[PDB]
Amino acid sequence: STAGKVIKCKAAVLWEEKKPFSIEEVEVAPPKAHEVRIKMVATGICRSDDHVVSGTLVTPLPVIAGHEAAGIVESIGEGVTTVRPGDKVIPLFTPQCGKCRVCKHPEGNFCLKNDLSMPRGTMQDGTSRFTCRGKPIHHFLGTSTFSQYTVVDEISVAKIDAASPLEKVCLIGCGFSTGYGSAVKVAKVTQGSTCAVFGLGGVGLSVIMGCKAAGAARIIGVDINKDKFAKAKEVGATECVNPQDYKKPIQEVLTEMSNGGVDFSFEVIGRLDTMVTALSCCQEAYGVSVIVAVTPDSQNLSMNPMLLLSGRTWKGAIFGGFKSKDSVPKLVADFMAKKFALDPLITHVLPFEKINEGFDLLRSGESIRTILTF
Ligand SMILES: [Zn+2]
Ligand SMILES: [Zn+2]
Repeated sequence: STAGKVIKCKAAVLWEEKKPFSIEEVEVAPPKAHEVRIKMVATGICRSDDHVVSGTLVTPLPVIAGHEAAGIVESIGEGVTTVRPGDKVIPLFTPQCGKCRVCKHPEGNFCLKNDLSMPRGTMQDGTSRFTCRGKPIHHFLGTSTFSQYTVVDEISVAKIDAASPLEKVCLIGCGFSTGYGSAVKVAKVTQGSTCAVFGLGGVGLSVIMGCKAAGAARIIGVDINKDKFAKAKEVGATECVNPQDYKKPIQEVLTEMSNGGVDFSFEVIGRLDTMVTALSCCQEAYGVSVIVAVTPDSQNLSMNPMLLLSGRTWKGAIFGGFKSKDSVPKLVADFMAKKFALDPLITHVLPFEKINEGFDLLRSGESIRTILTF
């Protein structure tokens, strides 16, 4: 009925930088070999999407953004073997080709087939399945979830539980998985340990949740906005510290509080200064500090390697260090198994068409996470 031919639908198009999203009638081309066409059900608004808008994250324009979502597969191309029409699916902004050195390496997940490093803004074959008035529209990280229908390469989609709430499990496409994974997979937080999370936004809450899952005894939440503390404690935070309430430097406060430094610290804001703070505040001989996010508009941090010589470990990851296709389904499984909540993160729900409004909520910071329903 719809398989095999072009689909006319609405999508959120960004024609230029620092411009609101324009709701356009686009033509989504059918999936070629090893491609999957998805009917979007719910997509989240992540800060990285806003980074496209502000030109911070350089990627080809015009483009259809979005990378945190879920939906239903309407059809598949010839060769697609991992998903079938009707399957609930979550697109992967970080691929899992399962062939490159990385996918084969037990510690890597940043698949070399990604479009993050050197953005092309296309499907794997270098072309686009998007057109708006005959004009071509770029893809975003091989996902482009800001559309009623999108087309992704097979390596960029994972089949999930056929009974999962897409309005909720979409956070596994990025937000939740990133924070949670940073604690559980990346940092590998241990029981009885003390953790310090910098930034209590959606991702910070996910990290906290990861620490709580890992059995941390103390989860010190750090943020200058007191309004984020209740949600924090609610998700696991044992304590909350607002740096503006202190005269002494924050690492000094965190060091003393942890009687010598924390076990694991995570920076989730993307701030160069707090990145060094987080690192310092963890015990000098065996602390681990995790970089969960870094703003695209590159700027170097200034740090003394002496902080590392004593024994500290500094490391970051993308998508919580999870191998996308293998992890996503399991994470949805663990959600369906009540192993963690997603609702504490979902703070606003808007119809897809009010996307701009959702971004206004983001920029104002009065939002933890907005979900656009189609
Ligand atoms: Zn994201
Ligand atoms: Zn790969």
